[PDB]
Amino acid sequence: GKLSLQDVAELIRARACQRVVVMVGAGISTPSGIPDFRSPGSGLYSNLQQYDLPYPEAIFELPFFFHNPKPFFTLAKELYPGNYKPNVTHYFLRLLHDKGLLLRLYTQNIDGLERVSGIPASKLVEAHGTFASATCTVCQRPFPGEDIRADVMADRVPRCPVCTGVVKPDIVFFGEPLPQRFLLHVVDFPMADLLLILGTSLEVEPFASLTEAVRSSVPRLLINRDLVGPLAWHPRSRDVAQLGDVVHGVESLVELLGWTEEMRDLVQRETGKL
Amino acid sequence: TARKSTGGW
Ligand SMILES: [Zn+2]
Repeated sequence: GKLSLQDVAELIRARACQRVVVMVGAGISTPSGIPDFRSPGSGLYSNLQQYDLPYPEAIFELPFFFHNPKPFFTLAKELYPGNYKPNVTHYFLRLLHDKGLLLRLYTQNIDGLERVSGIPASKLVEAHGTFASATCTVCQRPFPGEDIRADVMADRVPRCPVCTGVVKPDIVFFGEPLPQRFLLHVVDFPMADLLLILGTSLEVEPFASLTEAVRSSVPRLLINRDLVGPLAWHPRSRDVAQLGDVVHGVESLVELLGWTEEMRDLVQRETGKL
Repeated sequence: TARKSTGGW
């Protein structure tokens, strides 16, 4: 019938759900202090509306980037790995991994906090790209993302040592193809026996349609402020919605699992490493 | 060379 969060916890402890696939969005990283620049005001948003931006999405479109890359690099400075720590939400996913329950983590985020939390690259699909590598927009030469950090943190537009063209981190912009590693979804979502969706409004495609790729018998658990996407307008009989604060929803599931003090210990140890 | 989209593509 209609499942509960407790019911999901029982399937996880019973290893009836042993191949969990996870989809995450910006909602799991604002608790780390990453400013939600999508939100009007507060505040980078208002400071960054001072450019001649046609629309706010042009910060992630190549035609505008070629015109003026300064808006992008201003925002990159602040999202760049190294200034933020993962939060309980990230460490919950690392704990699933430690317990051998995590089949794959699909992330829309570019803050790199999944890798930092201790999830290995083999278990991760960074569907919208990464700051870990960069590419000259003129000659197409690839670089390690480390090669541009100093320029980025210093408010300088990084330029290519070969042709002096603008070097762009390997973030997927709107209109660009997703990395071919995204094709793992063809195998991962049918192999899933549970789908978790955390902290996203499912407004970016093709990522959002992955919610539909699990088999008919597979529960889909949404932990999110709002009911969104196919869980709103194409619900299935084993869907579960834990609507509210993402951190609160996760911690409630951790409690029903019986993992609260294992989580506390894990978080304390890993954040201390900084 | 297209695929990513939001709110209209
Ligand atoms: Zn170049």
